[PDB]
Amino acid sequence: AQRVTFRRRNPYNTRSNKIKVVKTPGGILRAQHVKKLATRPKCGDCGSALQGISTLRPRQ
Amino acid sequence: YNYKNYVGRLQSLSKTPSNAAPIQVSLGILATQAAKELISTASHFNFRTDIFTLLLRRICKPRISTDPTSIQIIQTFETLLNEDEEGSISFEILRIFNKILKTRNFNIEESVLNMLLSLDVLHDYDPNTKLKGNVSAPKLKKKDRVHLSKKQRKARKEMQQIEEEMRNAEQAVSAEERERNQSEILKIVFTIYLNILKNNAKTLIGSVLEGLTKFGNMAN
Ligand SMILES: [Zn+2]
Repeated sequence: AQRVTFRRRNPYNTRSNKIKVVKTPGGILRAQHVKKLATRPKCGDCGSALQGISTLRPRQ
Repeated sequence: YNYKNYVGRLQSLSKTPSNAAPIQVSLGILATQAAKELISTASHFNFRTDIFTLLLRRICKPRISTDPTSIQIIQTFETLLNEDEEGSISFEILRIFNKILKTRNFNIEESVLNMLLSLDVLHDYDPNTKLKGNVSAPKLKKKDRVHLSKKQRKARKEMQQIEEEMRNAEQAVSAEERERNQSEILKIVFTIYLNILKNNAKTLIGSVLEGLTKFGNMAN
């Protein structure tokens, strides 16, 4: 029943900033910004997800 | 090169004075039939003028009733003039037709002159005419698409954007050329009709007056 909001400069509901709610060791509900999920690499001929290759961000 | 030689041979064989051996007459008839069949699809090709000239020379003969191909050639010319909307092929045929008529002092058969009645370029229809019921899938369904690379998709977008402007320009050019071809064809047709009237050929008056009534309101 405790209300939380964004922790960064962007105040709008954009795909860039998304919020999860977690209970901290202090006993309170707090917001946490979640990063964009990674995408599986795709085959260059048929476009299906490649098997046995890790799914990470471009720089990871 | 080979098509040029073939068309030249057809034109040479078509010219037969009907006084040689019957074998040569049969050769000329078969050559005329071959040229008539060829022009149904080779009209948008090189050296169409030679085929048009030979076919019209066959048609514009003083006596054509004995020719077993005049019906077919007249039908083909009428179909060509009926299905041509832009007016390019129609003008190309009409120029040769006028050139041949001026040599013969405007002396043909009413039936021959009847081909000018089928000119589509000199016809106007409802802006919202109902075409034939044509049904096709509008777009390929999203779940049934073929995989394309990023470069392939970018090239597809670029070629689509080029094709759209090419289609727009093609429509504009066709619209602006139809009017000029219509004006030139009106000039030629009215000149032919007036020359026929001045010659006062008793067997061509009705067709001429029908042509004036049909195409009179299309002029200035
Ligand atoms: Zn594959």
